[PDB]
Amino acid sequence: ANPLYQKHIISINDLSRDDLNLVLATAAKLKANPQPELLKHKVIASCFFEASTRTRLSFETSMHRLGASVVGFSDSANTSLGKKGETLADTISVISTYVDAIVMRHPQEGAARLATEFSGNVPVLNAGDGSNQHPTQTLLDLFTIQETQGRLDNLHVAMVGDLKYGRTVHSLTQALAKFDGNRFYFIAPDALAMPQYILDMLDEKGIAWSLHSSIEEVMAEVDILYMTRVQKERLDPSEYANVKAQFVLRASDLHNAKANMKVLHPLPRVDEIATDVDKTPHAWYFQQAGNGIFARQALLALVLNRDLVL
Amino acid sequence: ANPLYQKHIISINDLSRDDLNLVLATAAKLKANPQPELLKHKVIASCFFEASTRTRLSFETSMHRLGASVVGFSDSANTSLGKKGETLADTISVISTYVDAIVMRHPQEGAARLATEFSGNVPVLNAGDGSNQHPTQTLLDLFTIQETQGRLDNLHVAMVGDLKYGRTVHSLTQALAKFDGNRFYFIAPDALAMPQYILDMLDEKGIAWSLHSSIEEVMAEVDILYMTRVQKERLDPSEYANVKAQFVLRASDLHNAKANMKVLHPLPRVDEIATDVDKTPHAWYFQQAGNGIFARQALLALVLNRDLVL
Amino acid sequence: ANPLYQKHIISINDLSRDDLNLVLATAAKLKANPQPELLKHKVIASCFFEASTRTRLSFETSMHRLGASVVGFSDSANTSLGKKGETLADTISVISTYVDAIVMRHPQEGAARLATEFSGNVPVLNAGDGSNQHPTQTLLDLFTIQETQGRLDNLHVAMVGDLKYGRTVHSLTQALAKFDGNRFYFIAPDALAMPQYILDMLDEKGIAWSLHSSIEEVMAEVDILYMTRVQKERLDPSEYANVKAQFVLRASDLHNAKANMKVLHPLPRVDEIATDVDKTPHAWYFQQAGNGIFARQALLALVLNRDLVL
Amino acid sequence: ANPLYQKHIISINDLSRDDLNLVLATAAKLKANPQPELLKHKVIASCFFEASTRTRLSFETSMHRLGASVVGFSDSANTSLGKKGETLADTISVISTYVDAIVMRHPQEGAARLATEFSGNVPVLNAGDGSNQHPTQTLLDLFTIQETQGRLDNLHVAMVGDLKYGRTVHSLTQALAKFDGNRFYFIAPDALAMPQYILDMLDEKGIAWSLHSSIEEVMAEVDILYMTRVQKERLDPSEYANVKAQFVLRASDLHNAKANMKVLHPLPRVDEIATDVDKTPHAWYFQQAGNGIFARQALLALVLNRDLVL
Amino acid sequence: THDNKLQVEAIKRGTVIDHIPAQIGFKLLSLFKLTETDQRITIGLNLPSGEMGRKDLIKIENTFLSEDQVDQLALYAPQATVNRIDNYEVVGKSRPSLPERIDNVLVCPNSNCISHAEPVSSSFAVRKRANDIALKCKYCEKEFSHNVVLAN
Amino acid sequence: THDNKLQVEAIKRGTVIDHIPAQIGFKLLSLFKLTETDQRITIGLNLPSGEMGRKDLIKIENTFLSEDQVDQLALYAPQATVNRIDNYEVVGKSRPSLPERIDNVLVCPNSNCISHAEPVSSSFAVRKRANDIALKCKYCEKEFSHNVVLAN
Ligand SMILES: Nc1ccn([C@@H]2O[C@H](COP(=O)(O)OP(=O)(O)OP(=O)(O)O)[C@@H](O)[C@H]2O)c(=O)n1
Ligand SMILES: Nc1ccn([C@@H]2O[C@H](COP(=O)(O)OP(=O)(O)OP(=O)(O)O)[C@@H](O)[C@H]2O)c(=O)n1
Ligand SMILES: [Zn+2]
Ligand SMILES: [Zn+2]
Repeated sequence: ANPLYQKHIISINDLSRDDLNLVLATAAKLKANPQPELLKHKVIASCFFEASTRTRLSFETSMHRLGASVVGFSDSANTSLGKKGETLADTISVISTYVDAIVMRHPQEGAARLATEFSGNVPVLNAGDGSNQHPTQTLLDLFTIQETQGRLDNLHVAMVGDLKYGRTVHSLTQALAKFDGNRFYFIAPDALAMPQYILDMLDEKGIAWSLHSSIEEVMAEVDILYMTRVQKERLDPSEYANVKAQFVLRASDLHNAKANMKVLHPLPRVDEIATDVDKTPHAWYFQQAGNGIFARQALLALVLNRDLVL
Repeated sequence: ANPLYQKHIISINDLSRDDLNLVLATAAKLKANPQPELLKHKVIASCFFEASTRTRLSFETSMHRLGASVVGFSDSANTSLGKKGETLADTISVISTYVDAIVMRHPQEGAARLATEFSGNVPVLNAGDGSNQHPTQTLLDLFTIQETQGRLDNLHVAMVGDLKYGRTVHSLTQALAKFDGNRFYFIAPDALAMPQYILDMLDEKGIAWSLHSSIEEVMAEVDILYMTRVQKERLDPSEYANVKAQFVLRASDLHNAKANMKVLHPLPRVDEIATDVDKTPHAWYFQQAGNGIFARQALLALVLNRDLVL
Repeated sequence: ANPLYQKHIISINDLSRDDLNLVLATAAKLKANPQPELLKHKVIASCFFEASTRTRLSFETSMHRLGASVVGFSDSANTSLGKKGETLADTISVISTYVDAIVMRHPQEGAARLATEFSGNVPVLNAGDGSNQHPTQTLLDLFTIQETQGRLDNLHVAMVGDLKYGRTVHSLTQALAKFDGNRFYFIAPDALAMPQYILDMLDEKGIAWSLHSSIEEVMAEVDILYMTRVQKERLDPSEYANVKAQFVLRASDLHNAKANMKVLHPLPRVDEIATDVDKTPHAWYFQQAGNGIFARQALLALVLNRDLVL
Repeated sequence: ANPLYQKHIISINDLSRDDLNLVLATAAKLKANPQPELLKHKVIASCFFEASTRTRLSFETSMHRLGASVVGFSDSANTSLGKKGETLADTISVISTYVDAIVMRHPQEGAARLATEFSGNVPVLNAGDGSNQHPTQTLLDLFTIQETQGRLDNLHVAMVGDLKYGRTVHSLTQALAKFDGNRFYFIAPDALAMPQYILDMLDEKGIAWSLHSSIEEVMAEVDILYMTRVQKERLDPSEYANVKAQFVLRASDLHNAKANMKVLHPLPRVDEIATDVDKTPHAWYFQQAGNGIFARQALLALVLNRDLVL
Repeated sequence: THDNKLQVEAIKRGTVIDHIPAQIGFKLLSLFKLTETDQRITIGLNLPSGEMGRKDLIKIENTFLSEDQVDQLALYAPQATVNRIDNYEVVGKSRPSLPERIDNVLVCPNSNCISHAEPVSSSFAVRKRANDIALKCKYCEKEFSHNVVLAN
Repeated sequence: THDNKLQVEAIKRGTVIDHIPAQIGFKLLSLFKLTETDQRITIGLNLPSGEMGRKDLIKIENTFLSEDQVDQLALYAPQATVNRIDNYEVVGKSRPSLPERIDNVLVCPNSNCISHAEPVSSSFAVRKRANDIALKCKYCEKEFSHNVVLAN
């Protein structure tokens, strides 16, 4: 069987460079040649203990594009299985007797890894677990970087915003760090700086990274400008006002950008990317979101289809 | 057509011994030889006026495993059809013009029987109606008892917990009472004793039953130990504390159990079955939940497929 | 100083027969001779961690009738002094440095008792603590009995409704059990019977009590017919209907009642006392409530003034 | 008339060193000699647009201790005077035609200041306006320091916890900076450091301050150890755990504390001060709260009476 | 009970909790924080006793128990024997009497009791009755059978 | 075997943990349930080591410890020695080696971790950082100084 067959997909740290490449190559193939009956007769649980309309829809569309059936639920403002009474363990124990795989998002860190210990032969894909992992968002980001840059090595990548709390920029960093020669530029307010452990990780791998006050300092040499939402509640309103300028993008900030540079944002943008950036050839946040279906399809295909007939 | 073709499934009391057997035999067959296209092109309404994630998912998975399409809704915290304005009668009248069958759960007793009077040729399966019936839970319980005991006659069955209010133990009792030689052991706190009408029913049928303070009094001779959740809100916190011990299970309580004895629980357990019971060969509450899909599939198959080609 | 000066009022089990007579004697005096300035300059905290409009208005009115100022709050979906985090101990250590006395109602048993351990020299008066005590309701009930019957000894007292869960009837039974020759009639569905611990207490003191199916059986001899509210939310709709019928009081039932007989009810009533009873000379539930004012004034005066020149 | 007669009390930046001494001198007098009738016939509005039980009870008690009547409200999920539509300006123009003074707390910065522009001749006292000011908390803190230390000059003051977001420590630092020879010790996680603007203010006046990793480093010399609550809701659960450890105060840490040393905390505490500290002679947080009564009485008396024959 | 195999040396001043019904020893040491001291301690877990099969034994030095601290062992090691010792001599020997009040160690069964979330010590009035001990919580005033309170 | 000038005890077969630091003995019997075993266990606390002054010491009868179980002892009591004693003669003196995985006894400090309300065993990743061993939770993948984890 393929390397990911029947495997859980919990953390980017459990995925190798080869794994990442296998998912992206598979995703490229499905995008090019769709296979609407591949998972015909499979039944997938779309379990959003924590609601996330954008992520849930993306994932369910990928299930359907492969022809699988879907059962599930969103926001567990209570739920009689996995929060108010029953342990998550029992919820999965029950759910694993009904479906072929479980896609789940939860507000607590480690939720997906815990499910894995009670799902038996049923694979669990992590759609987000507190401030820990969000594997499929990173696969969609990398596939998006690889497709528009031709590669995932020797790239100049700028990350902007809340580098402190964004689980998404933490994973993208780790994933890009499994490749070679990537150079990182971290632009964030001091109160939201990229964590020391991420920086230390990079130092051991001998990867280059620097800190900058604003986008313009590096705009002329970046291949990917990855923007993140700065959660307004994090900061004090006045603090937020005194610092947001350094972390928002307008099209006039793009005069230096390389013709190949793409702007990504896991969305929602709104406070960080002005809508005038939308029409430029650099805006790629919507195409990025679109790529989520090909990355998510790849993943379901690989984990559920023994011999992936690519 | 088969005996249940196009029939409503409202109460265990409307189901004969033969009916119960026909469902279980059908369920055994589908478990053994799946038929993913059996209800291809059927469209089923999964109407949970009262939310119940575990029960809804079980049921929808069964619809998909037979290949039917599903439309529906959960928790009617309002709903513009069936609670705040429109009568349930009008809601069903409308819904019966769209689907091939209606699976419904409602907080009021008699809801499913009422729907039956407005659904025309559209079959209605009761997924739970207040403290009245829960037919499919009982079919899943019996299929589970029959499969692990080889039969549904001459069995020693213990029921524990809230025998007073548990609609589920009331139905299982009635169903098991349609078979012969079953012996019942009722273990519950006096404030939650098995109702007199159930006891009277049993007396007329000449079925043997006794009351006990705790599990150990009968542990060495039971084939099925059916545990139920004692709703904490029912009792006064101190009252609950003074009596719960007599109604909870730990693995050390299993030293006497017959090798063939299985512990069932319609779930959630949590306050009544310790997790050390999980690893014993007696724990069968998760396999029981898993059997819900085969019993529910059987039922949809029988009611929607004229000639059930078993 | 009087025996109740600077004492906490937490439980009926802490009050002696003389304490009770002292409170009722002070009540009759304040009722006959108001001292609207007795507590001028005293500030009292009306802390209803558990909202209770009828009890709070009664208690606050009593405070004002003696000339004291009041500060406080109700419920905790609005309050920011314990809603999630700060201990009740800290809330009391703070409040007791502001006020001269604390009146409090709380959802957990023992909260008033815990408060006395942190209020230093500030008296704590329990306006109800979960299912444990409600001493001022008992004092008002006893003031009403003494006032309409002229004694608390040798009375025929019937208690109707939910005797199992009513903290009010348990308390009144304990209080009356401190006097002599009282006889009790308990009329309640078996599901809501007066608890064995109360019956034990009674047997132990040689106090006669007996159960009866209807008020009819005791009417000719009753001095006080004390009706309680049936906690429906605890029962089954069908159950509550099946028995409520024999614990509802109608004007026609007072046919053979003694001239001195009084109907009491801590309120609110609804399905236990028909409105037609209101016009008879026996209805004394609203007079009972008006007496909470004199009972609570007495308790405040006794606790805050050394000697009452009443 | 006294210098604070008919003046608004909105910000510590508006009060001079003499203003502060005047308020604390009046506080000691009212504490030693109560004037329970000073404000009889005055009606004061206790407007908590933002609910705050501890502050409101404190302020209302002070009002009553001087003999004034009170009217008001809390929160705005109940209130119908601004919940959605009417401006704060109109709400004040109305209320100021009813009362003699307005005490108000509001979620937006500047609300008290805006109120003075619409209250005509009615004094506005700020009980807190978002993250800006909380002047009476500062006055109570200063009264407590002056009272336990006998001065406000030449003190060693340590501040611990969240110095970044606590409006209370910013204010106290500004107030103390109006006196001479005070020295500050700031102990806080780098993520919650005392803001540069406060440090600038200090350097500018030649006031010494220094950062320290633990209380241990300053204990021998501290006169006032002022602990703040850590706004956890702002941090990451993992983050808050990782540092909270070094900003929690235990009874054993007071080992080498000076005899005059006092521990303050605006409250509520929870994870910053262990209960074992409560019994030591240094715990003065509950005494600090009781002083809010004298500080707030002083402020009301000064603002509403021309000359205090105190 | 002696041991003709390997006897643990005596000591001058201290206490000896003998007849500890094995698998109750360590518990006694936990519940009552007996190891939170610097004094010399010597434990004996699961040992030979002709008058009950097996038994634990705790020895604490330069430490004594009032008749009450000894009564606190009642519910756990009722047939124990506390031995007061000095100048190597068993100068004192008391047995656990059922106390009228048990504090700090029990946990109220009532999940709605105020004692659980608060900085207070549990406290129960002890009352003996045929077949069990009735324990009444100081806070919630509910009374429970000791089998429920001690209930693990 | 524990002699000075009087009565001394010893075990036939079983293991023997020696030289446990100050009041870590009780904690080790706590965490690792060294007394759950109903064998002849014997403990010494605050004992007079001389070659230190004080220390704790344990000993289990009819029980043996793998070089593995002997590793979990490194965080609370680094230097020591467990001893297998078959035939009254210690046939083995090993040492607790810092392990890679610490299970069941630690509590993850992250309050949002899924490990708290669930039927799982804690699990961390051991990794010393210039003396300040870092612990990484298997579930939430967060890492804390061992000082924070052990604090609770
Ligand atoms: N200096 C001493 C003196 C006495 N003990 C212990 O105190 C208990 C006293 O036992 P003993 O006086 O001989 O009476 P018993 O025969 O044990 O009968 P009982 O167990 O009921 O006391 C024994 O554990 C003994 O070892 C001790 O350890 N050190
Ligand atoms: N049957 C036995 C034999 C030995 N021991 C214990 O084994 C421990 C260690 O003794 P040993 O290593 O043989 O000699 P040591 O002097 O302890 O070596 P070291 O200086 O390293 O401790 C001692 O507590 C001894 O009492 C025991 O409890 N039972
Ligand atoms: Zn209690
Ligand atoms: Zn964790």
